[PDB]
Amino acid sequence: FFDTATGIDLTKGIPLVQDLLVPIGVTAGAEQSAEYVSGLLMVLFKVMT
Amino acid sequence: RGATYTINAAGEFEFSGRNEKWDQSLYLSEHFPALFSDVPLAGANTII
Amino acid sequence: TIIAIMRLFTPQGFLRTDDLAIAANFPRASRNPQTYIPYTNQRGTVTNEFASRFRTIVATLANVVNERAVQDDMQKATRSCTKQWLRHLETQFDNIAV
Amino acid sequence: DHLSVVYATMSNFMLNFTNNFSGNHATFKPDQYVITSPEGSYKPIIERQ
Amino acid sequence: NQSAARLVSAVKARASEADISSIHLAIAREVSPMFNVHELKKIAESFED
Amino acid sequence: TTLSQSLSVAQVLSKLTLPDAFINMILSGGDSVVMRTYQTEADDDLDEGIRMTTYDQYLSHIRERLHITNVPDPIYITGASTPDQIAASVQATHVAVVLYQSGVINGSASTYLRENEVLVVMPDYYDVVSRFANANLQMNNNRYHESVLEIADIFDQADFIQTSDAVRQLRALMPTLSTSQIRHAIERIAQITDVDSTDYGKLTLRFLGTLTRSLKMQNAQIRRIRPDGTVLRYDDQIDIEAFR
Repeated sequence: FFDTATGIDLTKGIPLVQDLLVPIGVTAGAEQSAEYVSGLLMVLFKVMT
Repeated sequence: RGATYTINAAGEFEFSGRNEKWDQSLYLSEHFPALFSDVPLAGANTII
Repeated sequence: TIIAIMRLFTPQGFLRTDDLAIAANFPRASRNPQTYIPYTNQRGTVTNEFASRFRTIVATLANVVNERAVQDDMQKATRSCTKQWLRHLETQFDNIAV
Repeated sequence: DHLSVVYATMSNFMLNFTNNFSGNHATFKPDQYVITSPEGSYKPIIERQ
Repeated sequence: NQSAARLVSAVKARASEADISSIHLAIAREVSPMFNVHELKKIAESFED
Repeated sequence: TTLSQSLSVAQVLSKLTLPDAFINMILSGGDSVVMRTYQTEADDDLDEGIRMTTYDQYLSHIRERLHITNVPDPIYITGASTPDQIAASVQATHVAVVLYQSGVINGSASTYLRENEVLVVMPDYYDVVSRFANANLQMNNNRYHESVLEIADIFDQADFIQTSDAVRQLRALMPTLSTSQIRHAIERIAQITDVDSTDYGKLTLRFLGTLTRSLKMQNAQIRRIRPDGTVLRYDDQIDIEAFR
C-alpha cells in the first residue's frame, strides 16, 4: 500500500522520504534523521487522501 | 458639494467638497461617484 | 462697453522676483528685480484656470459679434458658423493650456 | 422575452458565485473578501492590478 | 443630407469601433464574477457641438 | 456543454491547493513568541513564575489572531485590578493574556498570575520588577529564563490551530524550518501526487497557470475588509457560515 509510487521507503523499518523536509546549513550527509519526520507526514498524508 | 462622497457609518452621505478626477483605483475604496448619488441639491436640479 | 472689452486684454500672470539671480549676485538694473511670467503653473486641476479665462473672453466676444450681426440682419447660417468657430477656439485652447 | 431568460439561467450557474448588483447605483459596492494571514500580507480578491 | 453631416460624422465615428463579437462577450459580463477591476476604454471627447 | 465545463473547474481547483493545505495544517501552531518568566519565590524552576512578553511581540503574533477568533479585547490591568477581573478576561478572551497600562500590580493579583500562567504583556523591559508589588522580595531584575512560547500552547480551536497530541510530537521532531523549506515541502508533495484531470481540466491549468508560491498560508482565513484597508472581524449576519 505504501509502495514506491508515493516515495515511502519502508526498507529500513521506518518510513523514509528523501527530499520533503531537509535541514539547511548542515553537513551534506546530516539530512537522514529528518527523513523519518517527512516519512511520518507522507504516511499521514496517504491515510488522509 | 463635491465630486466624491463617502458613506458615514450612521448612514449619512459625507460629500468631500473637492473637484477631483475619478480613477478606478478608487473603485475599491470608500469614495463613490457623486453624479449617481440621486440626492437632489438646490440649484443643480437639471444635472440630477 | 468699450471699457468692458478692454478688460479682456488684461494679463493672467504673476510677478516673480529673481530669487536665483540675486543669490547668484548677477547684474540687475533695478532695486527689486521682478519679471512678469504670463501664467501660473496649474498642477492637479480638473478645470484649468487659465483655459477658463478664454471661456469668459469668447462669451463676451460672442455677444459683441452677435449684436453686430443682428444690427445688419445677416443670415442665421452665417452667424451660426461664426459662433461654431468661436467655440472651436474653446476646444483647441483646452488642449494646449495644459 | 429572450435575453431575460438567458440572464435568469446564467445566474444559476456554478461558477458565477458572486452577487453582481443590487438595484441602486448610489450605495452598492462588491464585498471585498481577503485571504488574511497573521504571518504575511493579505491578498485581496477584487483587486485592480 | 447635407445639414446633418456634422451628426453622421460623430455617429459613424463612434459606431465604427466597437468590435463585434465583443457583443457576444459582453453579455457574459452582465453575470460573471469580478476578480480584476474593469475599466473604461478611453473615450476622449470635447462636448463642443 | 456547461455542466461538464463547470464541474471540471470545481474538481481541479479543489485539489490544486491540496498540498498547500496539508503542510500548513501540520505547522498551524509552529509560530512562537519570545516570553520571559520572572520567578517569584525561593527555589523555583525555569518556568515557574510570571510569564511576560513585550507589546511589540504581542502586536505581531497574538493580537492578529485574536481578531480572527472573534473575542473581545483583553483588559488593561492597572494595579488596582482584583484577581476576579483577570478571571473575567480569561473567561472572555479564551487565552490567558492581559495587557499592562500603569500602576503597581498588587500581590493579591500576583498569586493569580502565577497559578494560571497568565501572559502579562508589557510595553517594555524597562525596570520590570518596579511594576509589581514585590512583597516577597525574591523577584530580581536579572532572574528569568527567556524561552519560546508556541502559539499552539496558548490557543486551542478545533479548526484554526491543529494542536493535538500527535502533531505536538511531530513539531518536536522537525528541524529548524523556514519559508524556503516549507515551499520545498509543497513542491515535493505536488511531485508525488500528480492529480487526475479530464480533457477540460488540463486546459484550465495551462491557462492560469504557474504562480502559486507568492501567498503565505500560515493561519489563512477568509475575512472581509473595510474600504479603508483594515481587516474586519467575522460577523454572524453578513458572511456565510463557511467563511468563519
